[PDB]
Amino acid sequence: QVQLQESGGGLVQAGGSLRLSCAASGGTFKSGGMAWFRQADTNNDGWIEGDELKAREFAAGISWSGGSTDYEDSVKGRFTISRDNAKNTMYLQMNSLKPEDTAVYYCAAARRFRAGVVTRADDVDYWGKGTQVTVSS
Ligand SMILES: [Tb+3]
Repeated sequence: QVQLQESGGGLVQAGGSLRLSCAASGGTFKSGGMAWFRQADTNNDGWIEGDELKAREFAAGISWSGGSTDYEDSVKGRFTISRDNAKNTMYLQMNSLKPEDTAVYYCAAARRFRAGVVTRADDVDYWGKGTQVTVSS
């Protein structure tokens, strides 16, 4: 019954910014954390193609209180995660967007995660369907 609904993806010029949101419904979030994952460019060519649409990598994560965060190294100083516990919503502020930030971004919930910031896709219970971030040069 838990549902995660992302918004905020769009078409933006490189160097621009987007703010993603994830609204959680269908349960209580008083534990664990949530995270943003994105499609993984598993063959390291600079593009998502073929079956990489199903691959996932961690971007940013936050404990349920907002008290703890972590980030993939290559988004540090550019992206900021935050959460409004009273509204059960999580945000990703994406500044200084780069072309290779282009991907679907997925909201992920891990209410039972004991170290606050979930980083592995297998530890996630619930996934949103994503929002597509498209960065143009
Ligand atoms: Tb690729």
